[PDB]
Amino acid sequence: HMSSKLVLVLNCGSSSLKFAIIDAVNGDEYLSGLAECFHLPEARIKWKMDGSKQEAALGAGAAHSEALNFIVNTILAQKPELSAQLTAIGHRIVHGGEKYTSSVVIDESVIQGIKDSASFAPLHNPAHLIGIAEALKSFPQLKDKNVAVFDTAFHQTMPEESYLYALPYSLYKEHGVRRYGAHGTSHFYVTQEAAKMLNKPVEELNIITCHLGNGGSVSAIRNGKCVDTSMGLTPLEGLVMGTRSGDIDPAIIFHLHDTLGMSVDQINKMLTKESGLLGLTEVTSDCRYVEDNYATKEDAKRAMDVYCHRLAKYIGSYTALMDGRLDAVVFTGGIGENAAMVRELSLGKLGVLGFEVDHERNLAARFGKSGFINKEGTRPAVVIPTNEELVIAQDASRLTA
Amino acid sequence: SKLVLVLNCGSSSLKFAIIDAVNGDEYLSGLAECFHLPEARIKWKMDGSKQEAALGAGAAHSEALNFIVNTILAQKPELSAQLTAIGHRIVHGGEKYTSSVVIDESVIQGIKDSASFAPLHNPAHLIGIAEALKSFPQLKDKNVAVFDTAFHQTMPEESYLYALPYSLYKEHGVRRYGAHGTSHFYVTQEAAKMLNKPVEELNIITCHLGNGGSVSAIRNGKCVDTSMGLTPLEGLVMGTRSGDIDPAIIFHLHDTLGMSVDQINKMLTKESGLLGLTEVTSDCRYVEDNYATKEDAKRAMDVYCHRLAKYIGSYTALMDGRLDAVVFTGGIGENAAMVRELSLGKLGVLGFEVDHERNLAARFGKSGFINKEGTRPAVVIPTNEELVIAQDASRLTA
Repeated sequence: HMSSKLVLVLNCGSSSLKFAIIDAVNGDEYLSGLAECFHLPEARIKWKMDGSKQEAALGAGAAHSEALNFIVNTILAQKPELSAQLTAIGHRIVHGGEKYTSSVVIDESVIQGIKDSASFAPLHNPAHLIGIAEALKSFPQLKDKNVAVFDTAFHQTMPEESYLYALPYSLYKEHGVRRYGAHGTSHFYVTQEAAKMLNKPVEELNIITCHLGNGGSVSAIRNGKCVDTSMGLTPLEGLVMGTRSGDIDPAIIFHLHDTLGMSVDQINKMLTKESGLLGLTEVTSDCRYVEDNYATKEDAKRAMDVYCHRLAKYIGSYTALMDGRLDAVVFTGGIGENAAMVRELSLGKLGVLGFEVDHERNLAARFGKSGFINKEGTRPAVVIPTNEELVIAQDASRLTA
Repeated sequence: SKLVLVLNCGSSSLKFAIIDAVNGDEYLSGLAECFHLPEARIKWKMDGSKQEAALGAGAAHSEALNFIVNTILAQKPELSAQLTAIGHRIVHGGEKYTSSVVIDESVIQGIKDSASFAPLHNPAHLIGIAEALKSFPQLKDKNVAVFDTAFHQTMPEESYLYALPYSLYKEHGVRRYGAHGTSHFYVTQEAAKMLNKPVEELNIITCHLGNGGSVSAIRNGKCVDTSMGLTPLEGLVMGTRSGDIDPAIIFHLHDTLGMSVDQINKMLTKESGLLGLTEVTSDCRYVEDNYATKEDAKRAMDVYCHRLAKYIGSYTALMDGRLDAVVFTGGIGENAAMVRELSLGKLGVLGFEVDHERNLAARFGKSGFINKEGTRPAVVIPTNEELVIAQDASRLTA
């Protein structure tokens, strides 16, 4: 009566490949790893399987081909019973444009769809296609069982009110300039879980979801559907992030260019690689540093306060999307699951809404534990660990198997 | 009777008024636009009925203020001796100026230094000051500068810093400064009067909607956050200004659509906002009148109200547990009933419920509470920035 449906989850960048084998039915992880430092002498691949840690090098100047070669011919070859059990392959895509509102099975037209959306993700989307092309060559058996899962799909339920910028409308009509967001897969996941935790249908769910980790985004959920999100055309907009600025006076770009002599490419690299938490603390991108030192160091305090200021205002701003009812706020992601004070300090600014954190409960909801962190009688607040890998596995399985 | 000459100088236009700083009585109005052009003309309304004349062809501030002395104040010489001070509107006071000040050489120097932030407006204000001191010799020690950025200087670093490299603030003063400060200040003081409580205990969110749009968060009578930033571009949807955008849109337009920095800069400030949304006009009156019958107006109304409603919502994070009222002011804010209603209608979670009958009454220079009786207060207060200039000018020279 019981069954397993193992799916290979792949997350391909231009110099990285995050891979995992998940049983879509129950969520069991059979393998996970990371092949990094592509086209360099350092080129290595790390993995936890049974699960203990193994590290090997693929060779100086290694590409995605040998990255899947090592998985097939070295890792999967030892456990052939595991290899045969594979029923599908899921691919994460950063940007799916307006064409893709949900996960889809990969064919020639999807390859083109990803290629056409590449305009919005010029660095990430091309790398997905390389990984997609290698998965078809390394796994011939699963060539009609490849599925694409879009970071943006979940945000396509947004009404025009939310996706349109106050720019020339022609810019949308003929160039697709629109709010698309990201972390859609995570935003979806925590919504489904919040239903379990609030003991109510996902269809009746009015929550504000905060994915804070590798990038940061807040989303406004109305009746289970996303009606607004913090990231925009690109992942640059919204929250204070590890290395990204988020919201700025757009005119700053012009002030950096015309007054400070910085090139478009210089400014682009600053807002993307040199801003955010690295910008505020002239030290590091790591939120763990700020979480620990904000009580003792000035640079850490200024970073924390700006961060939490930004987060609190976004939660507060999405009351405009709630149509009179807010069931709970949700925290998730590397930071959202682990950083207690970030949750305490940012929600503490929202007393008007009815938010106040319990310290004892807040600390308890860390390092994988899920829980309600709100003080009793106050508006619900949940820590729910995310699982983007699982969503890709579930979707890849449902549409293929 | 404390009479003040209020001056608002720009690149090609000098806007002027004589206001009584005791009771707000206007004794004169004016506008000397089209400088350095054949269209050089004046439009001076007065206690005695209005008229329009022509300054000349290729005119400057020196001629404008002299025309006020030799012609405008020639017919009415009773109020010339009545002048006690002069008030200058300054766009950017930088970090230096937290309140209005008496103009000496260090203030001139201060406005020069700030001119990095308002390169078009601040040098022009200086020419205005220059001519005001020579055209009105009697009042050379009685010129007062009122700054659009002054009121927001009570902002903590939590609000005024962008998540950029900290050196950009340290070395270059890159910071949130805002605007409409003289308006946000005024309506704050008035809200206290209407809410029958002290300004020092006043927690409100203020919305100046008109020539540009700005929302401010006030805690205990002090501004703690504002929607506009380094420049007036950031924040709300405005006439031609985009407000908040994904910063990357600029890089996309530049790198993908081949647009120049100048071309994107023009678009964002002159081709966007309501003009961008409705491919028709920047005029908000179009949006107010047609949002129920025309698609383009509806599109623009919804997006406008969405941005405003979110901003008001976002500033609950600054209220520290208590929000007394939301305030609407400015050309748009005082008169656009449905703009007020549609945006506050999105904030039901917060307890906002617009009373339509009250909403319609509070229009055209009329103040009033537009909220339903048991619900969270929402007030319309007509701003008076010229009076605040007159008051500051008069109070600091008595």
